Amino acid sequence: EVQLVESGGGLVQPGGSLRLSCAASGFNISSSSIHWVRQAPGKGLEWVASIYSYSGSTYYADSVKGRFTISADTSKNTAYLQMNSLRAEDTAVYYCARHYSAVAGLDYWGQGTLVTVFNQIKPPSVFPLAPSSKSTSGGTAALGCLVKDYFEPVTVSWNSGALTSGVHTFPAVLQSSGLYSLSSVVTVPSSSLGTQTYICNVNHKPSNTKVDKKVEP
Amino acid sequence: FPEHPFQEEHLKQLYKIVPIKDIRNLYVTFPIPDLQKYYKSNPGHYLGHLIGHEGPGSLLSELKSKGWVNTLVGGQKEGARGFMFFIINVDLTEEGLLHVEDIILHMFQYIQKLRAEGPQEWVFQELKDLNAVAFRFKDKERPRGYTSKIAGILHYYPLEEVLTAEYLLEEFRPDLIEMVLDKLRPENVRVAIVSKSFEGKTDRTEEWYGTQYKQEAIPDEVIKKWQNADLNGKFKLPTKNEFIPTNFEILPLEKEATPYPALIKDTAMSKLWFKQDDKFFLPKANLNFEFFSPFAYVDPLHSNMAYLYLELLKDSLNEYAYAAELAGLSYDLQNTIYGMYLSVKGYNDKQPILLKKIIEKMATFEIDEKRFEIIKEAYMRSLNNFRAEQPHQHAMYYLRLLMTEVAWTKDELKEALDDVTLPRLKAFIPQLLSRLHIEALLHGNITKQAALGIMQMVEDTLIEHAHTKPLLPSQLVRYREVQLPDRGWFVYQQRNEVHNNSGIEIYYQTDMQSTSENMFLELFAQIISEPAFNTLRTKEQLGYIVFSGPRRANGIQGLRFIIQSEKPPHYLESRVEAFLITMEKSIEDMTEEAFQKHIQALAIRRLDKPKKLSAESAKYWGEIISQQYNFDRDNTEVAYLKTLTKEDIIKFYKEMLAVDAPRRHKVSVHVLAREMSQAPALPQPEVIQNMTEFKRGLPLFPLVKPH
Amino acid sequence: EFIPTNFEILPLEKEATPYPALIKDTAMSKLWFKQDDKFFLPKANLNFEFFSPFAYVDPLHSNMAYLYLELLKDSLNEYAYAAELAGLSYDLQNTIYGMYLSVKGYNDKQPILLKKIIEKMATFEIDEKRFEIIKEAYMRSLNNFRAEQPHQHAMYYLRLLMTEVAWTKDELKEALDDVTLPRLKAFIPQLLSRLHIEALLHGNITKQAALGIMQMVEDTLIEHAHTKPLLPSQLVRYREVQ
Amino acid sequence: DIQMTQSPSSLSASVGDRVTITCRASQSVSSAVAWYQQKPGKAPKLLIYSASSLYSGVPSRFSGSRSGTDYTLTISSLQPEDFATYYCQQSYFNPITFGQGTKVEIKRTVAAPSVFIFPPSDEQLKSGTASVVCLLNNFYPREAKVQWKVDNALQSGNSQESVTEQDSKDSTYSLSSTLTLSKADYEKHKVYACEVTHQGLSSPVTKSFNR
Repeated sequence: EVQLVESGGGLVQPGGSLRLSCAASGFNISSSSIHWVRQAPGKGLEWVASIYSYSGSTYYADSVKGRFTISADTSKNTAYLQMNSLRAEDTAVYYCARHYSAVAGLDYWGQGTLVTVFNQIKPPSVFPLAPSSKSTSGGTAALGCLVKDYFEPVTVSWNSGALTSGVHTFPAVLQSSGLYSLSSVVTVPSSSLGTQTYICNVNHKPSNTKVDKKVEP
Repeated sequence: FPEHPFQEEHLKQLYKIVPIKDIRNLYVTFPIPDLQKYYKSNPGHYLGHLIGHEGPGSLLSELKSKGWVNTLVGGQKEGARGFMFFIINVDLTEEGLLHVEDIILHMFQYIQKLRAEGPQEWVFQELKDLNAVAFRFKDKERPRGYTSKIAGILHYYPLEEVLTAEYLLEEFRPDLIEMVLDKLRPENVRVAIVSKSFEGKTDRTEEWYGTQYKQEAIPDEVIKKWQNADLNGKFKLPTKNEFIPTNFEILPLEKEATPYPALIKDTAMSKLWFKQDDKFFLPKANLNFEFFSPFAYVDPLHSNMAYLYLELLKDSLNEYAYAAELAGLSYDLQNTIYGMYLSVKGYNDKQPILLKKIIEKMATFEIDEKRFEIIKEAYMRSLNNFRAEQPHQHAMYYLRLLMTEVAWTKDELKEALDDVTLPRLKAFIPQLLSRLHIEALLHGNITKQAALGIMQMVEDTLIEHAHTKPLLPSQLVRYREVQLPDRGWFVYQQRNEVHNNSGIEIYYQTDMQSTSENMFLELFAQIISEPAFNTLRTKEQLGYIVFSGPRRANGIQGLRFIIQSEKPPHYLESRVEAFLITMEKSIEDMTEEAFQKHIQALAIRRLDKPKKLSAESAKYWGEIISQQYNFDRDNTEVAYLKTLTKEDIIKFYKEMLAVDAPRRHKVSVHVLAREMSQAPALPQPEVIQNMTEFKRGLPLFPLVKPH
Repeated sequence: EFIPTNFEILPLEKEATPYPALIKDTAMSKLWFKQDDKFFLPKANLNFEFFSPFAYVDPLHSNMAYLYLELLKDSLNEYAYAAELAGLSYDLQNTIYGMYLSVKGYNDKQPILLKKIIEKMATFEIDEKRFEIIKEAYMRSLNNFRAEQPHQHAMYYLRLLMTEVAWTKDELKEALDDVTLPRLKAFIPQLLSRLHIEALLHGNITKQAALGIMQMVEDTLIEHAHTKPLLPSQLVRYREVQ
Repeated sequence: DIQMTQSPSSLSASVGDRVTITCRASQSVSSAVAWYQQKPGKAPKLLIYSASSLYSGVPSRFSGSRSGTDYTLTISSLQPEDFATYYCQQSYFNPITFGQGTKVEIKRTVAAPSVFIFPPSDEQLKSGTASVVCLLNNFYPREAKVQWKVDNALQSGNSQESVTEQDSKDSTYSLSSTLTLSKADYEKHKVYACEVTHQGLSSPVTKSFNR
């Protein structure tokens, strides 16, 4: 009865311009109306914008007012947002959200959408970690892969997900070149020293680069 | 009616209106119960005072101060016997367009202020005293309009209450104030939004006229948000007025007994004419002022800057000016092609004091940036509106366009505002205002010496701020009027985009205003009124716009004919000339009796004592702007009027007015439509592609030796 | 560097006219041109009209026009001495309508130098005491005007009465009590904001290179002060008294 | 214009604990404030609207209290699903502000990390790049301090501490530090030691190797 399908959000370079959609199905935008939300990854929240399609009232934030353009097809109960002069701090995942009939009631949410602001697209460089005899200290050890200089993040597994326990995939950090780099590790016993050599598995979704790299002493 | 007409189907509802003119408005309406029985205390006039009030800490002061509201009006609308109405109609800005609900919030903030401070009594006695004075001192009245009003309330009031109609209030009813304050709630709101940006969305079309709208009811979130969020910010109640006069003393007439204003002060800076009230005997006074400057009509650019300057300037002190105009002190600021026009009208109390504050204000003024942007854009919207108006207004534009010395068009007025910056503007203004002339008419309850002191005051202040020095008597100029080649008839056409009606205007340069020509043109004007009324509009059923008459301009008299109808224009010319031949025969058809009764009609039409001090002041001021000063032209012209024959106007007709005329000064102008019993061979005219190159070989008129 | 090598006489082309033709017309400019038919010399003479609205608005504007053109021409004069020393004479003049520019001389560097002239008077700075000396000096020329030969006085009245408007020399004398330099320095780019140029080019040149020189000039003008053309309704002249 | 002081920044407690979190408005506000929950990779949730009222469809263990500017979400009993970042928000016609974010974590024993280190690979050194990765795993709580040591000399400015969050299996934490350098410092600086100071390893430990 309530359905918020936002989509259209893709990949773009800085200085560009995009347009996003939000389809409010199961009800009317002529009723209680929708909101736009910035959420940066690992960071807090912003209320970007709100149209009241019953009254045509736009309400913007203070920072990026004017440079962005909201629109609303009432015949489809579906709003839109033209974006312009796109900047590198706006790469995040954004939501559409319905306020309901209440004084502060913002109950429903949406599918979310992908916003990406990037200079370059690049396949990773994958260097396996080398747990040597000097790392052998006690019954506990580990092995990993340095995934370097890539560009949306890599889904990583081990021998195509054969060893999942002990696996820790540290989140990537965007470097100065507009690229990500991370490492995924897995703690192995000292019985696994030289017994089984695992393979970190690269599934980077947008650049479509798949490099299966083995970890060896 | 035992019922109201808004029976909870259309309450708490919204409308979205598509207008015909490019305006932006929000309309809020409250049907309210009867206070006709409550005429004794009459809270609605006090509420109408308190809604649209402009004062310290007021709502509208803040909304103007935030630049959200250009203008507003609110208050009680009369209705039937059972119910009455309460309307609120406000203007919209760009952010006013986006923040409408918050505007309603600001309305509710003022409501919260009204519940916060409750009823007020000193305001009620103060406004009661203002209506006391104003009902107390009335001179006389127009028998039309007044009698229709008091006959409107003759049904409702006893034979002693028909005079003391609403201008006296016995009691204070705070329960009534709170009662209608409880009636003014988000339960009771009707909403109407006016925008031309409504496209594809407003389906429900009007039956008779055809405008289109949509209901699209406000959801409940905003409503419940409207009740709980009721707080106050930086709101203050407005303060007691100080503009109340105790000057009530009528001054007895002195040894300087004149029926016309004398030049009591002359400088190379100023020129001052003065007369006191002989007839009306009121403590009030009327004051008229022209501020002359050369640079006013040098270009479109700076004239636009003058217009915007004067507009935003006048708007600045307007919030202060509201109590004065509320007290009965009216005024006018107006730019001219020549300079600025000032008017001060009201009582004798504080016109020097307030006027001192006015001179210091327009002398020393600062600019806000966003205020500048709003006024610049707003008049910019007012500029390209001028492509869409009525062809008679358009025709009067071309009329006053062609019949001056220089004239700047609206096109170049539109294009030249592309470069207007605020440092450029604010730098030019004191250079502009460095050196100028003032001429003034002062009339009412004062002395000559106090008038000298007021004038002295003003110009002293002027030299004090901007070091004003007088003008050169070689740069005391006027714009001249164009000579014709004495037999020529030229015409051209302009196509109206929007309107399907065609316009036309035909003009005659008779002469200067000599004593003969005034009576020539008045008599000829009078004789053509009723047969044109009889045949052209009535019988030929051409249109509704059919006007003729004088043109007193540049010290030159003139004759013009204003007709706008949906016809072929040369066809229309043919019936104009047919009316001319009709008058031609109607010359010789005049008896002696028609002659004598007709000139007696014109005499009593012209001769009349005034009925308003403002009336005779506008006439006198109309002399002052023409520098004529012929104060007794009326009796002079009547003395001429008695010396006139039929053959005089024959001889006036044959050489000057007839079709066989060596003194023919005839010119027509065509205003086209959207897609646009004997007639002789008219000469071929020529089209006017360049009006400057038109005027390139036309001579110029002399000006008048001033009387 | 003004010593020429351009000594080459251009033979007459298809533009075989005894009178200068309007080879370029804009709403900004109007350009008439003729090559030397009779005399066949490498030299050239150039005539320029600078139209301005602000010319006869006040005594003040005339004072500022005079002072401006004078101290302006005086500035680059120390550079100009080699040009006049090379046999290249010129004239700057003002009118009641506007300014007058003449370029006379040889075929070498009239384009080049003229470019430097336009660039110089486009961007100019002011000294304070130089301003005072020129102000006082022309003030001495103003009360000199009480003492001259009566035929000059008669020609003054002749052109005084027989025009449409005329500012007298007396009020020109009185007006320098209030003439300040920021006021001038503010007026000048306002003066230069919107104006008309008309030009005559005559001598040992081609038509197309003349079009490029004119292009260069008005380009420079729009480049520095964003000059836009005038309206032909504010293209006025004065007419004479019946 | 009114900003929000979400107090405290964070805390840690287990299932069946009483957690009260106080957001404080900058001005005197009439309570239009909502309280939120958002699990990772999921849409947020309206816990409490109007700063005192419960949205329908939420258990009543949670409550909100208006106290002037001090606004406080009160959790009676924590749950295994209630470990998520929380927010509070002021909504007028003014633009809507938020809280600083409060992540809800569990209360667990003091777990000291396991400190590992990893030399860079061979072809990485053949690319002119040397990056040593010091590894931590299985520490509670998240609050630690890791300092790099190159030939027993403290290093800083080219490393980052990517710390994972509360583990789904056992609620531990894994830290990763990554020294980033040129190949010119690898054969020059032999001794690559990792100095770690966490609450459990308050005495600093120094895991080193020699290439």
